[PDB]
Amino acid sequence: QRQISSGKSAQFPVIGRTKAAYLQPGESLDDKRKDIKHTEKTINIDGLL
Amino acid sequence: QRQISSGKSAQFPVIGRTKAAYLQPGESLDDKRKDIKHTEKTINIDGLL
Amino acid sequence: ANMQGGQRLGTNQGKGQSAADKLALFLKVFGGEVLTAFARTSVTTNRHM
Repeated sequence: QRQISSGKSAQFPVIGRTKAAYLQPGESLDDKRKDIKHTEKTINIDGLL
Repeated sequence: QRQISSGKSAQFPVIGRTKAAYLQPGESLDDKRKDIKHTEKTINIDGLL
Repeated sequence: ANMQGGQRLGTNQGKGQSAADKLALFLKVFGGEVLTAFARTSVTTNRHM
C-alpha cells in the first residue's frame, strides 16, 4: 500500500545479487566483472471506483 | 425479547448492501446507480394465551 | 447519458497518431521503494574456529 501522486502507473525496480572472484597479484579487476542485473515491476492505476 | 405497548404488531426494517463500479470519464453516476434495497420483517402478536 | 465534449487529457489525438489508447499522454512515475533481493544470512560464523 504505497502512495504516489500524478501518475498513470507506478514502476518498481529490482536488483539481482552478485558473485565474488579471486584476484591474482598482477590481474586487473576490469578483466573480471559481471555486473548486477536490473529489471522493473509495473503497477498501473485503474479507473475511478 | 423486545417490548411494545398498544400495538397489534411490530415491524423491523432491514437494509441491504451496495456494490462498487468503475466510472469511466464522461459517464454519469446516475446511469449506473443501483439503489440499496429495503424491506421489513414484521412480528405480529397473537391473542391471549 | 454520457457527457458531450468532455475534456480528454489522455487521448493522443494528433494529425497522424492513432489515439486509440485513452491513457497515452499520461506517463508513469517512480514507485515508492526500490525492490531488493532478500538478504542471505551466514550460518557457519560462530560454528568453527
